Amino acid sequence: GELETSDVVTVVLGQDAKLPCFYRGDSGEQVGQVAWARVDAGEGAQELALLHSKYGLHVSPAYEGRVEQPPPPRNPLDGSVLLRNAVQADEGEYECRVSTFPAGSFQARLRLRVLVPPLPSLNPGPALEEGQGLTLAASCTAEGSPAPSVTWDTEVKGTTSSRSFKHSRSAAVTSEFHLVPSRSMNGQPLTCVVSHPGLLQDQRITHILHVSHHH
Amino acid sequence: GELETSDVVTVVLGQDAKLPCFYRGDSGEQVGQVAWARVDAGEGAQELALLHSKYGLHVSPAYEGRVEQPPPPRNPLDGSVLLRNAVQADEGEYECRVSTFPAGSFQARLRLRVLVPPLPSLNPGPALEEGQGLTLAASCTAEGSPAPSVTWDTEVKGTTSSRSFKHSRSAAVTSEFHLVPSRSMNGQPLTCVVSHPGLLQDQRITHILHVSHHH
Repeated sequence: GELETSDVVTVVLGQDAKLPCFYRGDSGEQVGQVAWARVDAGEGAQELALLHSKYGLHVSPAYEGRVEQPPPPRNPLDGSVLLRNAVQADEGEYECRVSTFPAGSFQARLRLRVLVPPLPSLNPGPALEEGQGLTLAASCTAEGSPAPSVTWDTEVKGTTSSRSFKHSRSAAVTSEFHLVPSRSMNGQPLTCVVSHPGLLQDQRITHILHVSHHH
Repeated sequence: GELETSDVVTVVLGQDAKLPCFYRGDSGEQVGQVAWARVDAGEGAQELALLHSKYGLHVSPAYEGRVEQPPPPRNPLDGSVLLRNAVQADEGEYECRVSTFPAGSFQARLRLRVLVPPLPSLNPGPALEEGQGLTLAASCTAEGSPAPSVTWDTEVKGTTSSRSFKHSRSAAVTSEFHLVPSRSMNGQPLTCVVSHPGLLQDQRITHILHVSHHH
């Protein structure tokens, strides 16, 4: 008669997170009350909600109006809750404590993973003239968690370098195309293609290159 | 509508400890379930018992047959328990968590103090002869928690020194009487009088001094 729960739950930003906690008990045992706390290492523990065999769900003031029980019918032995509109601030571990009879109490943890897709930018390099050698065409910047994958799709010949800075809860990566300007390159599209887990369609933003004759 | 509890409970060894936890709620609020854990700093937390609005008291396997609810009638809002036969191993702090509606949950701590009275010994010094100068009459040793207070009650003239070693959970104190032997001191009682908080009658054990003539 043990305690079923997920190992790590994954949502994309803005989706509702369903936190699993179902005590798969046999014919002679009931649950008394299920408490959901947030394992906060050093930031105390942040109580989400507790739900009681009789008196229902009491959602905590912090998550007031954010937590609710899954639509019925629900097994009376199930203490799962839904965290509405998941946000980056919710990443981390969560304790599901349950008190059962005649078994005793149990607890299970789970880690919640919030994917945040990027909102990329492209920024053109200097005015490109048919004269000069290797220079900046454009650079393309995407921050998200996990770190997005930024590449270039184009016809023209060129070299890239990139950088990838880990920030507190995400990672910004930037890439940049380099090329020797050629008038043959004018009006030709250079497009930046970013990919992310939280993105079912890879994002693509396009720059139309310009080059002028040596003057 | 707050949560009444004692600040620190005190029992003498072998007595039953009553741990107070009574939610003095007003007309619109009930308790769902009350959990008693032991605040164990680094030794996890040792769950005592939890008692549920419907399903009763579930006492934890560690304290199996040691914990029970106070004789009825008991206010249904009261979660107090009795720890039967208090022992030194029980000294420390205890968390009383309660889950209330529509209030929310509360918790209160208390520190349990177990007084252990001493079982003193007296050990005679060397054979005391009318000849010698300052020497050992006897020494008297008492260990308890808190540290007992050992003194001497007698007719004869003498000096004492004592030592007092703190041990892990108690303190042993020893005292010793000193005197210049005199035949006038033979058959005369030297008695060691120890006092303790956990002792309503001060303990007294008596030694009958001997001294023999220079030979």
